[PDB]
Amino acid sequence: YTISHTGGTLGSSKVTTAANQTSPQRETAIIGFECPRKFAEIEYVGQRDSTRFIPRTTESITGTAGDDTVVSLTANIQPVAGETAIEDQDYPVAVAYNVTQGVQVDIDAVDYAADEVTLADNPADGDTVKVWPIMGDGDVQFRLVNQFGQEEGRVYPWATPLYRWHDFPQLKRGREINLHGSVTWEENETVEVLLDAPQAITWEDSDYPEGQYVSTFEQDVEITL
Amino acid sequence: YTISHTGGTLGSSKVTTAANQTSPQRETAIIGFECPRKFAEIEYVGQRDSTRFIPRTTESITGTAGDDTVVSLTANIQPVAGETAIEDQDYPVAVAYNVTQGVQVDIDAVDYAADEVTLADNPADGDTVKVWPIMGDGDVQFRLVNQFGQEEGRVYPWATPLYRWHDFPQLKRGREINLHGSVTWEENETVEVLLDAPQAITWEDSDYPEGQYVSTFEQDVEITL
Amino acid sequence: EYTISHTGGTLGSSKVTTAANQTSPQRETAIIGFECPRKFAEIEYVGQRDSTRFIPRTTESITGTAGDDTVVSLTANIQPVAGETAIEDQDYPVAVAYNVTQGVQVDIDAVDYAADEVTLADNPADGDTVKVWPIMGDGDVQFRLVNQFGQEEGRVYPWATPLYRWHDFPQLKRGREINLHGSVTWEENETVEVLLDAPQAITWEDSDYPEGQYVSTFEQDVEITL
Amino acid sequence: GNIGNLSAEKQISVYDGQPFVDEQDVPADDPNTPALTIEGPDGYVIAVDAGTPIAPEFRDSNGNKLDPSTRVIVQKCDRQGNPLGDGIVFNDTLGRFDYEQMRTDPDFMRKTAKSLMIDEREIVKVFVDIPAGANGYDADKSRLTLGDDTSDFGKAVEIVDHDELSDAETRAV
Amino acid sequence: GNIGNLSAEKQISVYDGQPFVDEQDVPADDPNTPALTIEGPDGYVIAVDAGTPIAPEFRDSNGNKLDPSTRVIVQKCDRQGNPLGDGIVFNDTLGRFDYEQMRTDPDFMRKTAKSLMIDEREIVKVFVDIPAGANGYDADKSRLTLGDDTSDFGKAVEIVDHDELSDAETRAV
Amino acid sequence: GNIGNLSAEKQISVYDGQPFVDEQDVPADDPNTPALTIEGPDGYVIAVDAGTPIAPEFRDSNGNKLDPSTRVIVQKCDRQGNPLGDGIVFNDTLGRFDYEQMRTDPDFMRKTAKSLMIDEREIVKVFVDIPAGANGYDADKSRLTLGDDTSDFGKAVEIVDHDELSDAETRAV
Repeated sequence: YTISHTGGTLGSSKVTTAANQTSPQRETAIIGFECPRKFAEIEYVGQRDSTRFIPRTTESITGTAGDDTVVSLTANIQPVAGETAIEDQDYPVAVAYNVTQGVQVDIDAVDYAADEVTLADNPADGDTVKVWPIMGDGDVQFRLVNQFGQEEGRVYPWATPLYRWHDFPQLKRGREINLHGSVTWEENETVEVLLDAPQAITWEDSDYPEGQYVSTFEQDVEITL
Repeated sequence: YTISHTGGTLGSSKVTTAANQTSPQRETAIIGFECPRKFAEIEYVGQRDSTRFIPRTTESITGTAGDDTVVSLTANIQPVAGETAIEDQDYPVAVAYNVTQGVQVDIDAVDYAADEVTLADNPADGDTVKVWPIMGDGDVQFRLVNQFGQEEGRVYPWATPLYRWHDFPQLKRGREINLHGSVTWEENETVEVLLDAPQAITWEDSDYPEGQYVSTFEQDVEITL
Repeated sequence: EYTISHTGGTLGSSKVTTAANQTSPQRETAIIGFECPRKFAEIEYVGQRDSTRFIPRTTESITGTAGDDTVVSLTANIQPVAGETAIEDQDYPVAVAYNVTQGVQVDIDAVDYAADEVTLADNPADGDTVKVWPIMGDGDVQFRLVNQFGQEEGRVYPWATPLYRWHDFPQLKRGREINLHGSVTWEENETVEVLLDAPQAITWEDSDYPEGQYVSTFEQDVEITL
Repeated sequence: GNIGNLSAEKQISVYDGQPFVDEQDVPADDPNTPALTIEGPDGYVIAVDAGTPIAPEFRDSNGNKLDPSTRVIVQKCDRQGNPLGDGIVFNDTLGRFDYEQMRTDPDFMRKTAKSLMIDEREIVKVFVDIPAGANGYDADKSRLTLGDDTSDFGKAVEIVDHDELSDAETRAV
Repeated sequence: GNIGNLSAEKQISVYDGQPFVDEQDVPADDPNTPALTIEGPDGYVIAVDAGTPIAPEFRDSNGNKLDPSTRVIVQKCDRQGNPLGDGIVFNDTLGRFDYEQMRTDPDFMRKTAKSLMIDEREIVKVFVDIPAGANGYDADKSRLTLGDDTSDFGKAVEIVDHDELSDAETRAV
Repeated sequence: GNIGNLSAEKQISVYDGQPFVDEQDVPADDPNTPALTIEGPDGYVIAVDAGTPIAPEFRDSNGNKLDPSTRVIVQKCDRQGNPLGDGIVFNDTLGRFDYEQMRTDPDFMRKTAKSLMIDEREIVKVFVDIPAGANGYDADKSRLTLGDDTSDFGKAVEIVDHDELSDAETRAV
């Protein structure tokens, strides 16, 4: 006797784990989904139940004369759903915020190739601005952990690239992501979502304007009770 | 042992001849695909083999004060793919070029009704500008000729309108073009694309920015070795 | 005998139908009466294939004074045209504006749907006069039958239908176009009426409209014998 | 130098630029006058069915569109050019079209209703019921296709020459 | 002068303005307060077959959309209106709902996963779990459209008055 | 805390970043360069059915898409790097590709023609036939996605380890 649910950034309980990786090119555990006492079991079926991932990183710049262009963001950028115009995407490629004025900034233009952008707000000298663009390169996959602290194993050991999550219109049916493999939980067990990449994903940065979370991870699943 | 391939603007040989028409509305002959010695013969299969066509013409103006706007180009202009905003179109409706400044112009907007447009910058009194929009009205078909210079026939003796070539998203299956009929080439034979229309479709304006060619033709084909 | 599809509407087959407005105090009342003519014999409705289009609009009227680029919440919960916001991408204008003093059309700049406000380009004069026709928002309609006495005989899907769905859907797209519900028969001199309830004025016959002749338009399809 | 054999039913697209359908500029309240006169081409039979599209690119003299609310009807007529009461295939309006993309996607198309079959003299007439506000109909800049012969979507116009049993049966009008 | 005999299963869709559904302005992070409360109509039965769409067009008081990471839940409750734990028809987020066309393209629609059945008194509640930072919920500037009764896509909501054996099996709760 | 075992038949996708493929810079006048070298894994085996999607996101150093007069071919070779000639899967131009949505809409997906199989050593190569002008080719600012393992649309590439009789017959080149 089962129904469906979503596991997510917050999800059915505040016992999940939300951390960030390292810059040395060595994978870490971004997220930890631990089961509660409430439910007997959680089950995920690749090819059946969708998954969504909006990753996003953090950068910073200092203000000075002519500082309307933003440099290479250390990030292999792509457009969203293959579409470039920020005003016509399912979600922004990137956003930024002046701290000295304490507001959001709109973006004017892009160079996907050079990984650079162009803004309207020429800041002052000594100014401070922060940017949250989507994450580029990255290899992700799932992992299981028992109630002890042990790696039982991965799932379908072929890590998908990060950028495919950006590449498609994730909301539209048929194009949504359905990874592979299968997996089952239990009460004190903890699945983890793991990632390897150069750049530091972030969350819960207060200065972000369009929500209390820069970036999200969601997953449809089936549940016993 | 045949294969699917493509003929077109250049196709697979520098024998093809592309030629402007006249202003008197004669059923003129434009684009002559000469069969080479390389192959046994060429096959065309309407209802099967997709076909692509981007026509484009030439107009000009001498500017002065307040001349941000360009009048009707003697051309029934049409949107592209159900869109009017330039950046979203599969191709530009039109482009123009300041010859005195010797540069491209970006466009403000369109009046499809009076066939007018308006630009971003104003030209100078004494300045000259040229424009290249896609062609409007007129009808076209295909003709067959041998190596003896006598007409070897016509292809499904009913022309297609010019505008439907624009109106569809050329590449999408289901929306792509597929004329009706069949034909087989032989060695030094030739097939000519014919047109009638008011205005001079043209090619290879030296001052045109986007490449060597303003207008293009492609046609899927089969080759019996 | 033969049967075919026909279309009724604003004008339709016969010039005996009647359009009239509701009460400004909210009331479900007779609006758009389709009466049968003797050109035909009988009429049939088959909803879910019997498609229908409705454009509403209304009227607001304000005056010139310095510093006015913005026009207010018009007592009308405006929505975007089927999800699209800026007019240039819209199927039809969310609103249209006219300077009656200059006797011309106006360009609209931008919108704020929350406070139901808009903003223009040509700042008007002082003491001037300006008309605006925006689309209607709230309101709800339904169908009904009446005999050749004025006596009711039964309703037609006795259920209101909101107004804003006619905006929320891109009316002209097959599969997405509007098909109401019902299936009803007429005789020679029976009438079948749409009713409405909404606060503001169901504007027809705005002769000041520069674009057409019916600011608010109505069409439906039905089945017919002969 | 082969072309291949062509069977009877030629698939084409009817439109204004062909020598068997004629246009005519129109008033704004003269519906009985015809927008179009669509004649038997004098040697063939023509068939068009339900699901057949139109591209009524009806602009005014300036290029600005005609009135939306104008009703648009198609009818069969006799060899004199008068309707038959029946012989109807289409009944809808201009503003039901979208000049930007009315012919591009199938989902923005309007199409006919019934089967229909035209002899060498039979006539179709398209009629147009406009109210006073509109700026008539300007056929020159305007234009119309009745069908398509380029897509796997939609349908086309079937043109047949003369064959014995088919003609003998189809003349059972 | 006939009406046509009609199935009492009336196919409609549902919204906030109707006089059996009440709204409630929500603070920041009260996921146990119901934003909306759907009370039965006191005389009919509602049925929602599985595979049924939603359009919860939610914004704030200033009119901007809420956070995409919001969780949105539909749940049946008891006759008192307390959650049953089980009996959910929906559980997903707002980011999964492109407001522009969430009710337009079937290729974008979000559908139900369960059947449902509401009597004259049974209650549904729409709960919203939000972080702290958000600008609440202004029902005066937001709404809901459950189902479709207009298009040849999606599905609708069945409403019925009382028929004998249907009621006999309906009281098998 | 079970996981669910699998068969050998791994349904996956292919692209540049994986460690059995190498991209290479390509000037603009050579249809004979190994653009991509796709080498076997040395102990596992790949299979591709015909009708398999491709997404060849090729641009230049300045990010612009190249001249669609350019042709592209994918082709099998021997265990050394010598093309077999036969066994071709693809030959077309970039003009048939729409980078904005080429890997999303099935109505834009250019697919394979003939099936293919790669043993522990068999090589696939890509070849690009280009005119003189269009600014060469940079693979660092370009990529490719071969096959699709996420949608119901398209298909995925099959991989296996060594199972006996399957390998015995996979040696049936």
